[PDB]
Amino acid sequence: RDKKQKAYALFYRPDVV
Amino acid sequence: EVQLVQSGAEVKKPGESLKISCKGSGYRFPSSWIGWVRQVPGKGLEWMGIIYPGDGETRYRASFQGQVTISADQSSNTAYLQWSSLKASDTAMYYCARHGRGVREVINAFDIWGQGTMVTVSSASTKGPSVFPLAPSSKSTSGGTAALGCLVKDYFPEPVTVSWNSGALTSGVHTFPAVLQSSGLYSLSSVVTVPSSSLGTQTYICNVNHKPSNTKVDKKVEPKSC
Amino acid sequence: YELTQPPSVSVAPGTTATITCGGVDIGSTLVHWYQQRPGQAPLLVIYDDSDRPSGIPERFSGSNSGNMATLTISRVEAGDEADYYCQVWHSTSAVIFGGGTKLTVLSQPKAAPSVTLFPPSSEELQANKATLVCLISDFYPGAVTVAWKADSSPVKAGVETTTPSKQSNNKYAASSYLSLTPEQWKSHRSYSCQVTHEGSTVEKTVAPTEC
Repeated sequence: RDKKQKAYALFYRPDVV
Repeated sequence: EVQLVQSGAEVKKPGESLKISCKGSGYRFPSSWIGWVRQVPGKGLEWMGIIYPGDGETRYRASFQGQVTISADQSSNTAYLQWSSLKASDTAMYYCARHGRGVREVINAFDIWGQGTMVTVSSASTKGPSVFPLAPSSKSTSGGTAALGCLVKDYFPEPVTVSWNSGALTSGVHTFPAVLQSSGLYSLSSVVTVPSSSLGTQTYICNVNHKPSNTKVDKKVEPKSC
Repeated sequence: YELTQPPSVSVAPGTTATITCGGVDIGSTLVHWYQQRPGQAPLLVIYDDSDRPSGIPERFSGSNSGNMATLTISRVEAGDEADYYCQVWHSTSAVIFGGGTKLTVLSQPKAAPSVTLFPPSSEELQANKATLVCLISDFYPGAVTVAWKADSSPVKAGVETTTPSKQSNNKYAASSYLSLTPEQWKSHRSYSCQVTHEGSTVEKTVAPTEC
């Protein structure tokens, strides 16, 4: 398991404008 | 240079509305979260909400749902925090901060902070202080040293100046910062530590000046008859 | 969900400062640490547990595990004294900061506070308000916890405590005001100010003496 990505998942957003 | 610039200080009354702004510079504005953090003077940081301007996604702490509104405008690179009906308890500093979008190529934390916007919400009008004598007691004396002072209570706005014996007495004099009571009025105290044996010979007077209200008081502090 | 930090921590120069952040299974998520100086916006000093931003010196480092995260400043310098906050992203809608910790880098020997408690004067009683004034002087580091007691019962309403400020002799001072109604001052038996500093406490009580 990847702790960093598990954490990032809570607030991930794509590169949109 | 990456930077967040917030709007100037705000002095409002209860029931009024407000909208403070944070402008980003030096980076691609839509591709980073901007969060708002509240800090009451002298207290800890409290997180309120966060917004991704790219798609406008907005999250709020459950306490603040319906109390504030967070928004963003990409054409102007600006995030906003707004109150509909301000209340005294909203007095605080407010910071905006950039947070990564959950990718390794960026820092996924509040890596940049604006300088902050101070919001002061009070229905207080100009009022003069009341000066009360904090007299030295028999329990106060320890090792020949006694503490005596003056209480400058219920004044608005700041600042008030305090001296002792028209500026003659400097040693042992300490004037504390003011406290904001629930009434929106300010209160502080000035204290002096003096030889207990001098309570009989030396007379002590505190000179309080509140210029905003044009108030000048001279209060004598003396031992109680007990 | 709360993050538990110690209100204050003091260490000697050139030694290692450690600030601890406690949270339920906090070791499962990432912990960040921010430094804040009086009158200035926070500054990210550590992110993702142990990462340093480019400008931060190598003396700062972080750890996280179980129910405990830690910020460590090796060879601590005077310039490092400031407030420090831990922070995590617990739930989707909840980002949580710790209570904050005041870090002092010892520049003088520790000093316990001296306390003076003033009861209301006849004048203030006459004006239908009353204020108990607790004055705290000559203590280092500059951090104290005030607690007001009504006959051993803790009371928190109508309490206003000052932020510690320094004196001419380079020690700290502070004040705490308990505002009460004359009805309460006469109807109750005694009031007390309890000052906690570096784990020790000094308590002083007053009563409406009939004089």
